[PDB]
Amino acid sequence: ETLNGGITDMLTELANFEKNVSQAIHKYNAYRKAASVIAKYPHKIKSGAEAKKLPGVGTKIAEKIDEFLATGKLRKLEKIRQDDTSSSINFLTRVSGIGPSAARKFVDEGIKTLEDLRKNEDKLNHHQRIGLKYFGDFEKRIPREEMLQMQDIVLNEVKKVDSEYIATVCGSFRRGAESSGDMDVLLTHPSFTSESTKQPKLLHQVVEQLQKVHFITDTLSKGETKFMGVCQLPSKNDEKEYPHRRIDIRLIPKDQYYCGVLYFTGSDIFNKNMRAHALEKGFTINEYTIRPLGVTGVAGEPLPVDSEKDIFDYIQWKYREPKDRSE
DNA sequence: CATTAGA
DNA sequence: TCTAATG
Ligand SMILES: [Ca+2]
Ligand SMILES: [Ca+2]
Repeated sequence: ETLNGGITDMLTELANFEKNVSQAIHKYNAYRKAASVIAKYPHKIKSGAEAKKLPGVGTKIAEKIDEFLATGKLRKLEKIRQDDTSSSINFLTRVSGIGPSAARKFVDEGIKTLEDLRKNEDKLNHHQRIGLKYFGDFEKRIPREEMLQMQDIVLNEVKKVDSEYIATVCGSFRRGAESSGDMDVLLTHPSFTSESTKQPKLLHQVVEQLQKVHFITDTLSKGETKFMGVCQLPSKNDEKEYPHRRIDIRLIPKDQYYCGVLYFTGSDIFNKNMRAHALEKGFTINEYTIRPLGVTGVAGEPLPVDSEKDIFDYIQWKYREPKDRSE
């Protein structure tokens, strides 16, 4: 967590670059298991050779470790950090819809800047074009103060359309977090669960409402269960407009909520941790269900859920108010 | 790890 | 179809 710090962070830098600027999936996979093993070690690494004892650690990375260790740096690490093209990719990627594939592709083409991107909006796709529009706005944080304004409205139409809908703005926000990056709306209906062969319109209906009132402004992607978009808070009695925000809304089988909900509500840890317990508690939790183990090795049989409660009751824990689901 | 666009 | 990108 700290005594191993420099090694890791270097290693990740190491990894991330391989997958990113190069195509090095493996070196990249190589680096990560290392900064993985190397992270777990309980003592200080005083030498490569020492590290090298590790699993996944080799001549390759040990050599790296000594140098890192000997002098406060690493050249390979230094040259990339300097590397124009490489920087370029790490940069372009920041764009909503740009990825390592596109990244590099763009780059070989001559497009290295935010401005480059503009002169050739043609070369970009709807996702990316949008992404281009709201680069600034997408990188911003989202004050909870707004989370609530956003939350409100949405819960607002959700209701108008159909009183029988259920939404839950999950994520960090949910968890009381001062600021969030994207609003995360989960959504279900009685009329849609397990077998009931959809009703895509279930999803569609809302999206329409939302735009209809001006909450929705663009569509990154729209599927019959997963809408992916851009929203905005009605820029008040002037002098103050609201930055465009990323939003996602998703359809779900009422028979699946609570877990679903539980899950996306995190924290990443809280989950893993509760989940670990469900194992002892003779269970299994996953993004959609809760099944009870069979000593045989594994088992099935989805236990029925009406709330975050059942899931608690099942594994015999203390219901954790989302506030404190941090770990 | 599943969903969407796209080409 | 496969492949890239978000989450
Ligand atoms: Ca080894
Ligand atoms: Ca990106």
